[PDB]
Amino acid sequence: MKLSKDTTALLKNFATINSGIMLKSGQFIMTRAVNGTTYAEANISDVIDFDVAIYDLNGFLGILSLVNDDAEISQSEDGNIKIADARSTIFWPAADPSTVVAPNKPIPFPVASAVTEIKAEDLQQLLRVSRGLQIDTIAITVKEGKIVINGFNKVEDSALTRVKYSLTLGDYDGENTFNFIINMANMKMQPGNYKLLLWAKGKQGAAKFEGEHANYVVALEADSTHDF
Amino acid sequence: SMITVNEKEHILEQKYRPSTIDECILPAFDKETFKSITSKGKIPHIILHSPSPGTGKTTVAKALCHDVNADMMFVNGSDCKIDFVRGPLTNFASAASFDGRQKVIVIDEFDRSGLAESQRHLRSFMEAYSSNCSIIITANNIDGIIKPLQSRCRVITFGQPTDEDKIEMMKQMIRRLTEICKHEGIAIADMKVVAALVKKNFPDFRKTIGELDSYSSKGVLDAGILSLVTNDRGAIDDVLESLKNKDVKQLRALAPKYAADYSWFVGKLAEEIYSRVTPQSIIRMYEIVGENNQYHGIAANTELHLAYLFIQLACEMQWK
Amino acid sequence: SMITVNEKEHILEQKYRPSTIDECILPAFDKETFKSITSKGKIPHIILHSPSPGTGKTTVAKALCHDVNADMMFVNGSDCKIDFVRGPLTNFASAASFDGRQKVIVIDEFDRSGLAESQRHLRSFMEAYSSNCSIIITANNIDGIIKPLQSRCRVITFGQPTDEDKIEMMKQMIRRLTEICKHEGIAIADMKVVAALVKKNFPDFRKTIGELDSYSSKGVLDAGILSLVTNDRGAIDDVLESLKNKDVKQLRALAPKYAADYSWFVGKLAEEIYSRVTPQSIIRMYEIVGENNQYHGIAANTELHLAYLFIQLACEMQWK
Amino acid sequence: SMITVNEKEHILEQKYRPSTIDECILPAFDKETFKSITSKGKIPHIILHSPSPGTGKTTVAKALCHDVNADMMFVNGSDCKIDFVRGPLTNFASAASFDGRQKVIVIDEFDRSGLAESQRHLRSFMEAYSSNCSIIITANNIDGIIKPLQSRCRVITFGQPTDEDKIEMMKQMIRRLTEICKHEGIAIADMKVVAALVKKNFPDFRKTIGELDSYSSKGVLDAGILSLVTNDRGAIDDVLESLKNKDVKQLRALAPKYAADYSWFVGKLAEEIYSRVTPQSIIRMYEIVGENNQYHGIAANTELHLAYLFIQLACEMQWK
Amino acid sequence: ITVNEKEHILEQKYRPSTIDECILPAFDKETFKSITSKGKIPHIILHSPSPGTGKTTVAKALCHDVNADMMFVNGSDCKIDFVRGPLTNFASAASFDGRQKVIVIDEFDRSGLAESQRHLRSFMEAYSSNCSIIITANNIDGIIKPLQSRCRVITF
Amino acid sequence: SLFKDDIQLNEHQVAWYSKDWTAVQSAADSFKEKAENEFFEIIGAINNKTKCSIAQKDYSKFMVENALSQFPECMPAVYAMNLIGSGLSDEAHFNYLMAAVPRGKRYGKWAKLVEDSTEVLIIKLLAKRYQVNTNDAINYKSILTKNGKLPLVLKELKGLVTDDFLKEVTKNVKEQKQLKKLALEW
DNA sequence: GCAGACACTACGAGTACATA
DNA sequence: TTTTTATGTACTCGTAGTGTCTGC
Ligand SMILES: Nc1ncnc2c1ncn2[C@@H]1O[C@H](COP(=O)(O)OP(=O)(O)O)[C@@H](O)[C@H]1O
Ligand SMILES: [Mg+2]
Ligand SMILES: [Mg+2]
Ligand SMILES: [Mg+2]
Ligand SMILES: [Mg+2]
Repeated sequence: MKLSKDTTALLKNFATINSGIMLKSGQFIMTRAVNGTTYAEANISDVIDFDVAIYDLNGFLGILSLVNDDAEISQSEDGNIKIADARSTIFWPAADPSTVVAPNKPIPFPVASAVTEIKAEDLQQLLRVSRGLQIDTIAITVKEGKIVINGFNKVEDSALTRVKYSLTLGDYDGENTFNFIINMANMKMQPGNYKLLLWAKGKQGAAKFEGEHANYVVALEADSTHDF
Repeated sequence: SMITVNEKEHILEQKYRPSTIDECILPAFDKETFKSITSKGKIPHIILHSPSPGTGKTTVAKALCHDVNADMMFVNGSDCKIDFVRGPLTNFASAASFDGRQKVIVIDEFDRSGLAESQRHLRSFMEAYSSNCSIIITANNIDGIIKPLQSRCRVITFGQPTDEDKIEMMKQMIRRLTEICKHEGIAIADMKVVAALVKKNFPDFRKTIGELDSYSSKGVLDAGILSLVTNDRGAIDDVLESLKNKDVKQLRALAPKYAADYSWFVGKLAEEIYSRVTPQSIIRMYEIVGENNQYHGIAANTELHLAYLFIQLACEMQWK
Repeated sequence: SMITVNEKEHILEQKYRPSTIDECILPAFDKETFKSITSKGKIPHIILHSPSPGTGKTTVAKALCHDVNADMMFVNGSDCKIDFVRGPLTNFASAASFDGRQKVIVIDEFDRSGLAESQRHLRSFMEAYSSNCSIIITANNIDGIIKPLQSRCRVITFGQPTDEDKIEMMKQMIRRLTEICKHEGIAIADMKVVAALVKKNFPDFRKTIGELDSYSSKGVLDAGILSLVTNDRGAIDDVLESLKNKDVKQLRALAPKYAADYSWFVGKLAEEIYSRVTPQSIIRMYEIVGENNQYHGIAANTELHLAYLFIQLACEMQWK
Repeated sequence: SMITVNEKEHILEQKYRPSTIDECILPAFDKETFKSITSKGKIPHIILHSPSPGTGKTTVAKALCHDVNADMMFVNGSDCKIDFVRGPLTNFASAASFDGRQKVIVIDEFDRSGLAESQRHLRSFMEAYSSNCSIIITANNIDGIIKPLQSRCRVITFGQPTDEDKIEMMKQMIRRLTEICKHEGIAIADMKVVAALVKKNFPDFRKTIGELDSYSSKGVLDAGILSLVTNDRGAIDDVLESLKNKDVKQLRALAPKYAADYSWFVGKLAEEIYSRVTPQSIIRMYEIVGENNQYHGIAANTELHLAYLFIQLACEMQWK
Repeated sequence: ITVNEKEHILEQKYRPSTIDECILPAFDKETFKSITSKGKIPHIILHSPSPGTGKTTVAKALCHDVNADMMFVNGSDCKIDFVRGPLTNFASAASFDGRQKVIVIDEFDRSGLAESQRHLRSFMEAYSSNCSIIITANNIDGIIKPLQSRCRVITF
Repeated sequence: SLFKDDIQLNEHQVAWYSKDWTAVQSAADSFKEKAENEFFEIIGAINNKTKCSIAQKDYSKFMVENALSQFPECMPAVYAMNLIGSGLSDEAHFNYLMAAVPRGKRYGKWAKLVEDSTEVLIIKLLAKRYQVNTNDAINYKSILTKNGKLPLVLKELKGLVTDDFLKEVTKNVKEQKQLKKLALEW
């Protein structure tokens, strides 16, 4: 099998979720944070022709950056990984799929509860600002029938009170009150526009980011509030 | 059957580790106190400490989370340094369990000295996240848990059963072993050997199983295997007789014979002289053997140091 | 009612954490010293230290803030490093208040060692920023707070109540426990039980409530549960009783029982004999046990070497 | 041969280290208990401890892995500090053995005091990786292995053969030596010298070979070499004569002579004074030598501690 | 007779070059020649205890007479991490000249050395082909048994 | 210094407001002030037979043990706690001493040796050079000083005084005075 | 293309612990 | 009127020096 700068790209991303990854034969890759805070899944170009466990995902993505695009990835006769570049050959380990934290099946979202979208451009403006503004916690609520995001700094106001930042996401059509609170630490997804499906049942709830390329599902936090 | 098998493993004291809280062999009040919890449906903070290993702590930690359907994160205590708490443990605890499950962090074997600072950072953490998430701690030695942490936890103390519980718990293990035998294909010719395994290393139910593993070499426990478990390799009659007669040439000769396992022989001696000698000579024989035992292993020539015990006895010991 | 319930949490010693400064059970002078502060309206620099856990330190901090309608930053002491003090702590102090609200910074559990630099750094932060905000510090061991800070701060020591403050404070808590039983739906059949919990744990109100949780398993506090709370600790009683009686058959039998963790048992022995024996017998018990401890691990048979300790004690130790 | 030769080395007690578990000279039940394992085809956790060196532990560790076709990692215990476990040992154990082999980590000579904390981190590790991977430990002194680790392991104890095994095992070694001779070109004129080597330093099969190396100086073992091996001294006459005469300058001089094997010299002394001294001086010489023997190996300067024995004797020993 | 012509202390510049120059008793000289005969050295412990007998000299000699590539180290200086870093950097290394590597440790019967001595148990075995160790002692018992097992113990 | 009306701000305000953390650093460092060690309160409790005040505190079995070693009258019970000290409760160790050391008094001064650290140098530099230990290094100094004046030996060896070696001998600028002294009168 | 900015490494100082 | 033993190991903090990724 052969991996493309497009997919080597989508993986450096799943490295910010789990240091390792489980990939089974196919066009589809999933991973989940060890502590279950984040779940990613995607369908890909390059085709995955054998199963394997990768303990180091980000360091092997580092070693595949040193060969040519034409390089042929195969299971090694000796069961590890052989990367054959044209003039060269590299040997990288496999761990057993016990020490890498795989989800079982590709967790399907429920019927959503509310839905909005976000433009690629406006994701940039959030992440990039959070650093400066020290926005470590954000909240999706409604304002004037129009859903806004809100940045806060949780250490400064533990209460999510002085809202340091806000971005209006689109019109809110239905009728419900909600404050969903997401830890900036779980936002691991790559940039671009996402359809946003969030769901809540009492002390239940979750937020799915549906991208063009891969899907992302992020846990809410416990002070999150709503009637649904 | 009623027993759990992990079937993903061969090591047998780990193949049979209990799935639920009912399977665990526990003192009366300790079981009751756990069933109670599994009821309330939410788990408080809990410390489970041995200090004798293999009493079920790390099993019950995993158990409780199962019986409550916890959303659980298991952690090696010694891997649990401070920045671990800060990043992953804190992410986990701040995460909304979205299917409405108790979040529980099991920190196994947390009693290392080095982890003090991590445990300190933890003291304000367990308070901030107490609504969402709770912590179960396992330790061999409590004093390695800073006091402020024992305040915050229900401290349950394993392996100190009452005289009544010991007897009952053992009886429960003999049955539990028997049912393992049925499962593994080991056949029991004499039951006395299953009982003797349980009694021999009691407090610890792990080595109690892995002792059954290694005495099953031949696939049967017969009254022969019983000899090794209880092991008395003994005929001490030759020494006892020479001590009565207060001679040396004979004692001096027997010393190099028992130089082999001194630890065992000293036992079989204290055992059989205790009955055969006078009451105030009993208080002495312990002073005499007890001292000889202490300094063994400092003693250069074991054979000689054994002779010195024989002379010491023949002189002061008295009986008919 | 008069009681606070957090209702967002199930862990019950945290469901009932007091809201104001009145709700708290504190010694006379201290409680007043606290009202007096919330009167003059602005909060001075305070350090609150137990060292017994759960005396109200971190609660009394959160309260002073509620009672001043203060703008508060609650920080984990172990998280407060040099860059925090330079960072979001200065960010906070220097940024402006149009609410006319005392700006208070609660540094909870600040007693760690490596924070020496964060501490020297704060003691200066205080001189430059003192007039914007104020700082309340929670600690268990004060010694973990650099001396230059104890200087600039009002230092109030919880946990060491007068003899009358012991008597009233417990009354106040017996009352408080009963009230929690009203809400949680626990029935009190015998009250001597609620007094037992409080006397037994006294300096520490956190375990004091927790123990209310674990003993409500059935849903009533009755004359039988009295027997459990009150019932007399240590299980070294069997050996201590056999040593008084100076017999052997019994001691000889107990030896193989504690052969398991010798290191722990020798501790619990030195601990509990020290009180139960005469002064010049104290100097000997250390010689006797201290030696037995040295040579453990040289000793071949641990069980026997433990017996030799028992005999040695029964003879020389005397007491009533 | 039937014998293994490493051929990459010259040091001969290491050229001949047994390849398989059948080659090893082991007590009846210990062999059986290993053949049993090599059958099940998977290895449990195992501790192999001497404390007499060169009984076959470190050989059997390597053996078992061979007879099972393990995928093995060998490690110096003292190099085995905590961050080693964390990085390499943990990488190894988490690695899928892809050809379907048992993974086994042999931690040789793990009984250092300093490694306690590493062994503690290990207690939760051996449980997490138990399906894939197992640990074999070698130690000279068990007490240097924390109890929770002995719980997790099958603890097999070397060098305490039964009266029966000793005899068998020796017979096996005399054959094993003979076959080494054939191989090295040493010729045996008298067999009595091969038997005497084995008996002389028995428990220890290493110095037993390296004694064969150094008595082969002349390339034949004749009844002359037999003299040196069985030799010892027997010439204790110089000391016995100086003790009768009750002088010092001479005794003080002889001490450094016998400082070499103290364990032997103390034997030959108790043996030959027992006949040459009065009956109530016999009871004392044992007290005197018996004590001197106990504390040897605590004693800093062996030479001096030997002098202190001579003086002690010359004074109290009275005889003709 | 050997002279080391850059040295200022008698006993250090007249130290015997060969296993011959040394003044020893009978089975001593035989047993030493018998050893250098085999051209590779085993592990060895040498002890007097009556000092100034040539312990430390006979070691540097046995090395010489085998054309051994010899690293001399004082015992007092042989700490745990000395062993780890250099002495391992030494015995791990192959030699160009293909000689036997040998490590003399003079007076290893000191005190703190105790934990080091335990490191060697599994070291002296792990490079047992490359190199071997010669240990000097005034008092033997100050050398832990598991070393006495690995070593041939000659007594002067 | 312009503007000439600045309500002189304290050392700290200047630092913090301007944000140069090295000023903040000299400022904080100002509170360094490090001593503590109430050890003598425990020790004096054991001498003068008073109220314990312990286990709440940090006890050094070694401090105590050693402090008491100053007085020959204690030795029997300091010694006792030596052979037997390891494996006694930090508390047990304190209970023993209290039940052991009978009288009470002590004034401060502990015993230390005289170090001609000229002479300490010469000995460690022989010990290093020849890979021999200290007692022999001694014999060395004597037969050099006696014969060969050892200026030569001091002359050839001076080359390595490596300043790190100096870190082993004494602790201060007296060290930098030696650096010169061995480089001198040979 | 560089220079600037961010992130990750390593060493030094401090601290605490256990065995001799 | 006081005042710090030796040897090994582990965790955390702080800073400074190294890198790579990025922006005129
Ligand atoms: N057997 C000997 N023959 C000749 N010189 C000797 C002998 N033993 C010791 N010496 C003298 O002692 C010096 C070194 O002694 P050394 O081997 O260090 O003794 P030790 O090992 O007992 O310390 C040598 O320079 C040598 O001249
Ligand atoms: Mg466990
Ligand atoms: Mg608190
Ligand atoms: Mg070995
Ligand atoms: Mg020398």
